Amino acid sequence: IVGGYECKPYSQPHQVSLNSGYHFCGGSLVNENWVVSAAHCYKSRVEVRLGEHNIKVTEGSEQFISSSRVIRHPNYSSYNIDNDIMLIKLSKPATLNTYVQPVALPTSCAPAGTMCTVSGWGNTMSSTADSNKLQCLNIPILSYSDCNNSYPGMITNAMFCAGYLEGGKDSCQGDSGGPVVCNGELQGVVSWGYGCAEPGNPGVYAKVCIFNDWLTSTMASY
Ligand SMILES: [Ca+2]
Repeated sequence: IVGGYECKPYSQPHQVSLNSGYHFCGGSLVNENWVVSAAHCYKSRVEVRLGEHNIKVTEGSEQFISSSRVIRHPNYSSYNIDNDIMLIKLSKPATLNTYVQPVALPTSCAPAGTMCTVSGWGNTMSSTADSNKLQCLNIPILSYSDCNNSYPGMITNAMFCAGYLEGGKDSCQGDSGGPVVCNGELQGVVSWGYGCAEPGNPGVYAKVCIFNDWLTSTMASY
């Protein structure tokens, strides 16, 4: 996260770290058994780390749970990074508590100009922010027209842009798969962009609200 601030610890208790020997992507707990992340973060098995603030220090709030299932959206495409959404089933349920709480799936698609929060342990491009401590940033949803204008013909129905076209504030490498929360619901998944925090190149997010039927049907299986 570029141009943000250190989150109040555990103020984003749905935020998880996906780990394969090291942090490589974020995700969001959506109930005690499932995490939503980005398809481009796929690995066939991952360790989900919940209850984190400082991913380098053992704080006593953590739960580390291996995945049992990693499910890419069936129509994920790297041409465009389209349908950039994945479900991770936990091999055992998470214990919900002060530090670990699921975020709700959207009851609507948030409109342009809605202010949201994005968070992660990705690159901060900053001499004073510490990516080891979960970072937070408030970003507004941009219009489809501004989004498409920034990346002509690459913005599909499954994407939205959010952030600041003037630059300086954005999600970045290592934030991928993490949440965009708007009015307390998971509206976005950190997906792609040209660079980070560059003028005219806003962040692009998977648009969770149009995936709800795929998400809930997939989670209904056991
Ligand atoms: Ca920790």
